[PDB]
Amino acid sequence: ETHINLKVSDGSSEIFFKIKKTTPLRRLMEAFAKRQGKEMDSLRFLYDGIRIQADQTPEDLDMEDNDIIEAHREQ
Amino acid sequence: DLGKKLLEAARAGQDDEVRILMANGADVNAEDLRGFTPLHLAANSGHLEIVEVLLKTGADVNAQDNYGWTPLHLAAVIGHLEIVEVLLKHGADVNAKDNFGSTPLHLAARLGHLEIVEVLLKHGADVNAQDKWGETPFDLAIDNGNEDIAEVLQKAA
Repeated sequence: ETHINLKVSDGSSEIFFKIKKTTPLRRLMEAFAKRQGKEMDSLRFLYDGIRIQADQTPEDLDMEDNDIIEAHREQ
Repeated sequence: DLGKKLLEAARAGQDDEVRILMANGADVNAEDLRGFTPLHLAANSGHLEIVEVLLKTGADVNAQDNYGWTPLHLAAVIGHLEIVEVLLKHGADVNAKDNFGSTPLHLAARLGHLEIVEVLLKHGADVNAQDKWGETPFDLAIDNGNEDIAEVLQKAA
């Protein structure tokens, strides 16, 4: 009830994460990116087609269970 | 498609289908283009029984994906205590480093999973482990606002 499960996909790598709904998305952004050795800012993350700010929290975006976050390479 | 069906069955929790493939001779160590093995998707999806079945059949508990992530990493990122314990009891490397130095303790500290951090420390997680960015799990915990988690990491000195 207090946490949230989210799927991050770039069309090639899809990974599930579980985070607090009151914590910034940044951790989820970083762990996914740093797995590939890239910086977080070298990747654009979209929820419903809208860029996600790092300081944003899941409850700020009305995120639901088993929601999907799209990842795209920048530049 | 003995392999490709096994990974699909491992995710979404098709325990009966996974049993069917593995009883029909499917390779439990099959890989996709991302380096993921059926144990990987079973652990990342929080499917405990399927993880136990795969481990009992002989799945590589330390299998590395395309970037060195093990099933322990994918279990720690979702904070699944049971699967972590099962993998640790089945030989999973607690201090496994991916291609860029990220350990399961690092991911648990960054994502904010106190129980996973405590269990990894109980099983011998390296506090002094440094990623390619030179950050110990304490640094990630104090970075991402996870202060109470950084308390336990500091106590392990």
